[PDB]
Amino acid sequence: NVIQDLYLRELKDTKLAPSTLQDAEGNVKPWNPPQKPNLPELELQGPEALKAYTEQNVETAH
Amino acid sequence: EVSSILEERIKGVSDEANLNETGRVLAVGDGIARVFGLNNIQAEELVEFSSGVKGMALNLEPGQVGIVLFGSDRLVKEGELVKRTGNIVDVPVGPGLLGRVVDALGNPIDGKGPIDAAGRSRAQVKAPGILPRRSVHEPVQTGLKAVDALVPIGRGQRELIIGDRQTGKTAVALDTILNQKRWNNGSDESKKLYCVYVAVGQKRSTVAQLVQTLEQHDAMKYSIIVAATASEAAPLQYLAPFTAASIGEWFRDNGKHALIVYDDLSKQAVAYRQLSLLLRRPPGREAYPGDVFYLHSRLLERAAKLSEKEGSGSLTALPVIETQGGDVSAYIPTNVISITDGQIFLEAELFYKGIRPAINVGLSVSRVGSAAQVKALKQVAGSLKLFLAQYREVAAFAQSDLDASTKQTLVRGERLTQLLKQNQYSPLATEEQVPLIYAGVNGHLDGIELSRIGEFESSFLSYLKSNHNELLTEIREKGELSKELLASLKSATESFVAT
Amino acid sequence: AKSAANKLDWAKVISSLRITGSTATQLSSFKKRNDEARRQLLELQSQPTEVDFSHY
Amino acid sequence: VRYEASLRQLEQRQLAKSVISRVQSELGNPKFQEKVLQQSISEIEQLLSK
Repeated sequence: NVIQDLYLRELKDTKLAPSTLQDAEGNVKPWNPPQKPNLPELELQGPEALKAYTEQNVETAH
Repeated sequence: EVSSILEERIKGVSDEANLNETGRVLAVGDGIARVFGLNNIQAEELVEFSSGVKGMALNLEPGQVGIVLFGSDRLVKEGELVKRTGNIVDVPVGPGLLGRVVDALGNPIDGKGPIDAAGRSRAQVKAPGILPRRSVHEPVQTGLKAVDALVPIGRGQRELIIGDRQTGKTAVALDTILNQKRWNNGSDESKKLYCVYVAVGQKRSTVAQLVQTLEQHDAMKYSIIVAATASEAAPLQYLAPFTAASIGEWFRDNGKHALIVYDDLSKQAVAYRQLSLLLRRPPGREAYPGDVFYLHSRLLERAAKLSEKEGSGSLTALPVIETQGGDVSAYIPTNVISITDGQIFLEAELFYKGIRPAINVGLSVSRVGSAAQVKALKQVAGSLKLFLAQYREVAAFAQSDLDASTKQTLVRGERLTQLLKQNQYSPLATEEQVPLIYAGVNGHLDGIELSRIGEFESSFLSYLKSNHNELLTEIREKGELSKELLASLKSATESFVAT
Repeated sequence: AKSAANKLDWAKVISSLRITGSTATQLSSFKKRNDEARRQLLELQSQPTEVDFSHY
Repeated sequence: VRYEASLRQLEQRQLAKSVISRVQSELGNPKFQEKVLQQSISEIEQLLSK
C-alpha cells in the first residue's frame, strides 16, 4: 500500500545517470601497449674470439 | 541493474505486517533491554525488536523480561516495540549446509546460497540415552600416523585437543578432514564424514583463509563452517556450539557420520561470562560461570555413536581448548578434561624441535583406545608405543656414555621421531601408514641415517608400490595383515634398506 | 637439450681432470647453467596474452 | 571492473538520498491524509477479521 506508493514514485522518478567516461577513466588503470622484448647483439664477435679460443687454449702442462 | 536490485528490495518489504504481542523497552543498557510485556514467552524464545535485532530472554523477571540483545545497543532506543517471534532458537538442519559457511542463524555469510533444510531444529537438544549408544568400532583416520596409531580415534567419540593457539591448532584439525576426503570418496556415508568446523571468536580474515584452504584441498563440499567471529555477539557465540550440534544430530540420525570440531570452547566460555555477568548471574571460578560445566556437559554428551535402535550412525566430536601455559589447573580446562574421553596434548617444545604442527604424544592419552583402530594398524604399532616409551626415559640420559641397550633405544627412537615428523596439510593413506611403522618396529630405519629418513620415506613408499602395490592394495582391502604378507613386507623393507 | 649440454659438461669436468685446467670448463658450465635455469623460469612466467574481454 | 562495481554502489547511495526525498513527499501531501485514512480502514479490515 504505502510500499506500492513509495516504490512507484521512487523507482519511476529516480533513475540515476552515470558520470563522465573521463571521470571513470581517472579512477582506473587505462592501458598502453608494452613494446620491445629486448634485442641483444651476437655473442663475443669476430675473429678476435677465433684467435682467443685458439691461442688461449693450450691449457695442458707437465 | 540498480532497478533489478530495487525490485528485489521492494519485494522484500512488500506484504504488510500484522503485529500481535509486543513488549516495549523501558530502558536499554548493556545489551540488556528490559521490556514491559511479553506475558507469554517460551524460554529461549526468539524475540525480534523494532530495531530488528533478535534476542533471547535468560532472565524472565516477574513484570519485565530482561531480553539479551544479539547485537549493538545503538540500534535499540527507549520505548521500542519488541515483537515476540514466538519460536525458540532453531537453525536449519539438512544437506544444504554442505559446502556452506553460515552464521549462527543459518544465513550463508559466504553467500553461496540459501540452505536446503528439512527442518529448523532447536539449539539445545537433550543427550541420547544409555541404550541409544553403542560401542565404537569404526576408526577415523587423520592421515597422520601418530594420531591414528598412538592416539587411536573413532567415530561418535569426544576427545580433547588442548594445546596452544596458532601452532597450527587449526592445522591439526584440518588434516583430518583432508584424510577424510579419501573416506568421503568411499560411498558409504558412515565413511562420508560431513565435517563441521565451529570457528568461535575467530576473525573473518582468518576464517577467509580457512574457507579458501578447504576449497583448495576440495573438501569444502561436505564441510559446513559455522562462523561466530571475534566481533560476533556473545549470544551467538554461546549458542554456536549448541546450534551446530543440532546440525550434527541430523547426520547422526540419518545414520551417516560426521565430525564436529569446536575451536575453541574456551571462547564459548568467555561469551557466557559476558552474558552471565551482564545478567548479574554470578560468575564462577576465574570469573567464568560455574554452570559453564553444565553447558559443556550438555553439549558434549550429544556426541554419540548410536546403536541400530536409532540406526548406527554417529557424531564424532573433537573439542579444542586453548591454553596459555598448559594450565590444566585452570577451571575451564579442568571441566573439559573431565568431560572428554581421551586428550591430545600438543606442546611447544616439540615445535621448536621442528615438529610443526607440534604434539607431545607422551602427554597425549586415549580413553577410548584401540577399539577404534584398524586391526592391521594396531598389530604393527603396539611395538612402536613400547619403543617410544623406553625412548622417553632413555632420553633422560641421552645428553653421553651409555649402555648398548640405552644407545640402541636412542638409535631406533631418533629415527622414529624423525619419521613421526609431519608438516601441515599432508594426509597419508592407511596402506602407507602400516608399512612405515613396521620398518621402525623392525629397526630397519636404524641403519638409514637420520637425515636420510626423509629420503627413505618417499623412496620406500614408491619402492613398495613398485615391488608390490598388490601388497599395499591387500593391506587396504583385507584390512588385516596376513603372516605371509608381513613376511614379504619384511623382505621388501630389507631390500629397500639395501637400496 | 640444455640439460644435455650440462650432462656432457660434467663428463668434461672429469675429462679436464685428465689434462690440466677446468678454469674455462667452469666458464662454459656457468654460462649454460645460468641461462638454462633462467629460461626455464622465464618460460614458466609466460602466460598467453589475452584476458576474458568477454567475461569482463 | 573495480570502478564499475564502485559506481554501482555509488548509484545505490545516490538513490538512497532520493528515497529520503520521496519520503518527504509522502509526509507533506494529503497523501499524508489519504493514506493514513487507508491505514485506518485497513486496520479496521484486519481487526474485524480477528
